[PDB]
Amino acid sequence: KIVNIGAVLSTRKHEQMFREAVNQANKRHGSWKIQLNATSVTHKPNAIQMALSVCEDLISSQVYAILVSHPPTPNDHFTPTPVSYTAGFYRIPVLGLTTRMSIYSDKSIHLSFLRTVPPYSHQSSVWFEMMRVYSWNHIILLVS
Amino acid sequence: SIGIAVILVGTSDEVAIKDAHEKDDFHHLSVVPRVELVAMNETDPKSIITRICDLMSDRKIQGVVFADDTDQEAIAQILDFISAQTLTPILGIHGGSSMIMADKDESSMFFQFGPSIEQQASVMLNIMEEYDWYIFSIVTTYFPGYQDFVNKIRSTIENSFVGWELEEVLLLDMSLDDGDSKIQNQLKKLQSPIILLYCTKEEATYIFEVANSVGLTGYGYTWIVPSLVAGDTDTVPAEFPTGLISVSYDEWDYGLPARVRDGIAIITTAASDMLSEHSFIPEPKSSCYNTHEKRIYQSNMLNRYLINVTFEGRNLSFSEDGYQMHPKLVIILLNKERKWERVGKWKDKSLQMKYYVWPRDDHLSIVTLEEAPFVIVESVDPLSGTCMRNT
Amino acid sequence: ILGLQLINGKNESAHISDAVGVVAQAVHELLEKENITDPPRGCVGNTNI
Repeated sequence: KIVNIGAVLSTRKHEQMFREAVNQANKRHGSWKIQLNATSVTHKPNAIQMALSVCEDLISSQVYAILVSHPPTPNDHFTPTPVSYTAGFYRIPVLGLTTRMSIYSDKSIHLSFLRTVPPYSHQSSVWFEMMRVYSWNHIILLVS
Repeated sequence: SIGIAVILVGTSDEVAIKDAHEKDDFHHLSVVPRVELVAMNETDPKSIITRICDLMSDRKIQGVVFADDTDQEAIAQILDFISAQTLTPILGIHGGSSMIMADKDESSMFFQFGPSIEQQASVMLNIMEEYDWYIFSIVTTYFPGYQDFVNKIRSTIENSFVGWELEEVLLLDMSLDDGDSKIQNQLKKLQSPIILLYCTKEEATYIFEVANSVGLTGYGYTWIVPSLVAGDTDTVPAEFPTGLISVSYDEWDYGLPARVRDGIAIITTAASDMLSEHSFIPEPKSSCYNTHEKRIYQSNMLNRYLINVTFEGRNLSFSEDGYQMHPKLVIILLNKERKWERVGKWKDKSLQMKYYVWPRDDHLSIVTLEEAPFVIVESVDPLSGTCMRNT
Repeated sequence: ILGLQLINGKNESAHISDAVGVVAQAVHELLEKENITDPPRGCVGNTNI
């Protein structure tokens, strides 16, 4: 049967290779009745445009995996919040791509979440490996 | 002016409710209460996103009262996005909108019916003293809202003149499969006669199964559950043991038309204070299109002027968490059969138990007398509630 | 000022290529048990979990 995978990306010109990218992996999987097909929707930087294009297109496509991209603005976090909101009650599996914030990391809400990129919060653990070797026994702290 | 449209979903009789809407004696201020009656089914999210935003754009609608009658686990947060999107005041009355929420956005203003999470820690602590229930334990797992609740209970223990009995804290994992061998052994470590649990009936059906498997509920074990565990009195999976005692929001003593009329009253009386001093009302865009760029007129005044709201002489202040913090709680005990029956009530931060001794050898009786050097009787100290430690 | 960076965190082409690859074999592992039912069509009809 035809298998569709959800995706949330903008710049359909860039998404053209994504149709081919999944096509390259289409012949790789050993499934006999599952055939992955690209199913992506335009990322509109506003919640109103997506207020009428969720149930009609996304869920109706029987998509099992969802990919969420980032907005063109480097400093923004309002793009991936509704995608995980509509895929949590139906519990549709999702897979993040540009996961830089820590909103979906407390496990209180939207438990089904995958991060292919560590958020900003993970930089503290790897920070040990520099302070301890480079002396600096006594350290001050500043935070916003 | 202002206008409020009610959103009634479920099985009820809106004919009687609609009569009380146009019966307010509001001659003090020109509220001009616009009344609209909506009653339909919106279980699927598809209809919600296509009908809700059209209602608020009818004529400058700035008030919504919404209720259900079911126990769905996803009812409340479907409107959290709308509250996050638009500053329209939306209040949850019944149904799935009677839940406690862990974290809310600063722009997602919302009011929910039900006591706060920390308020559930101030009800069972007052009743465990009366019936000599001085020993307790806590079992729970990874849940959205357990981290803050466990901090409050242990905070009140230290600042007291009387010791308290605690027998470990259990946080057994439930997400991992094949956990039967990892729960029965840990359940054996629990030996306190009174054990408190914090779970959810949908996922706690396995909790009673393993608990009743080892059978540590024979004669001296009594289970206390919060409001959300029971969910509904009628909904009984026939798994609880005989004699379960619970505390939950009152529904028998608080009828349907009383709560719905309070929601419209709270919003309407909130705008009266704003016009009392500033004599102005913000006028944002009344449309569900490009609301992000049309939110210039911030409604911060309404959020900061809600604490001084009273109805019928009773304070109903709402904090930033959207809770009244002084609701009516009912002490309700499951009967011999699978029937939930009220026993006590909570009011004026006081407890009025109908009985004195919990219903029924290791529990004997003694009779003593006052003697000079052997048995000394002294009165109870009022500062600590109880009398004194070591007596 | 001492800066830092994490490699392979900005190549969106590499992330999606690995994302489909890891789930392609996970699909093979998925079809090995019972109670494997397709999600209901649409969202209006679906009311349960």
